[PDB]
Amino acid sequence: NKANVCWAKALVPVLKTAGIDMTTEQWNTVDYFETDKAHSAEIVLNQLCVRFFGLDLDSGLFSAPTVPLSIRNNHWDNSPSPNMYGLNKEVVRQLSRRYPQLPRAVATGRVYDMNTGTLRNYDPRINLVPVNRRLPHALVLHHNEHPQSDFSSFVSKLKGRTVLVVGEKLSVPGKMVDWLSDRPEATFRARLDLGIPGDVPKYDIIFVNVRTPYKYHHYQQCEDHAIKLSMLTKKACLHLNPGGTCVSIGYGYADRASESIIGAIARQFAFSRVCKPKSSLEETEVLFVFIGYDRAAKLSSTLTNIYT
Repeated sequence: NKANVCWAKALVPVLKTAGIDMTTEQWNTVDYFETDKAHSAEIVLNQLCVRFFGLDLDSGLFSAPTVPLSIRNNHWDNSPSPNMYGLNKEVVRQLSRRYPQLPRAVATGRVYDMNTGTLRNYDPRINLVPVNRRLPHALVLHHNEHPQSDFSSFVSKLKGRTVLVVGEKLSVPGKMVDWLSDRPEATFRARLDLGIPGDVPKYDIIFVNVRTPYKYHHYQQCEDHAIKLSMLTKKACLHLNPGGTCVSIGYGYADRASESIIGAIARQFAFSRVCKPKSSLEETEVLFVFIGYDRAAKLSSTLTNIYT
């Protein structure tokens, strides 16, 4: 759906409107570029917008109708469509009152360092959080290295007979488990960057056992995970028996894409909860728990309590 190939090529003319010309070395700081995976050009544009200018796309910085970002035949491209992006000079003028060197940054493809108000060359560690965004929940400021969590016990306690585990292998005592992964021993072997295959069956429980590494900040970890929520967790709703359950590893919804994705998933289930079991030691990691698919019968406040 939102992940398609050639997203980096499609972004070249968009980024050029802000003076940005990415080298291979700079593209390699986008994880899916280095590993050659399908991605959303919009999520990547948002990531680069924060890295370069300290503002996310909701600032309007790229809202001019200059270059299309379109999805055609599983590719991102610049074919005509209403979904157009480009440096918006009127927005730059408005922001320059608060950020006086920002017009120079967007003319020359330099980083505007939000900590100093001065220009820098590209480094992904300079601007870690979009200063324009009202975060829906508190973020972890002090992350530590911990052993990986083991969610076998959690899934075993869920109600349901059939389980689809997506991502890394997970045994679930007492249930019948199918495993979707790009590993050779998977039940269904597929590239996970292309999402849950449409021909996968329906299940009582889907557990998205997929993690994203912490590199610079909770915000980075969340935005890097958003595409996985879009291609895996969001597609789980097509693969659930009536009243079924989806559980997914996540990191909250620090970024705009994750917030939209999680909200859309939650509206399809009777109950939505965030849980942090005892085996989950990494400070940013949570489980999103969606109970009662296609049935009727605080998320942000729970995340704030977990992450404060």
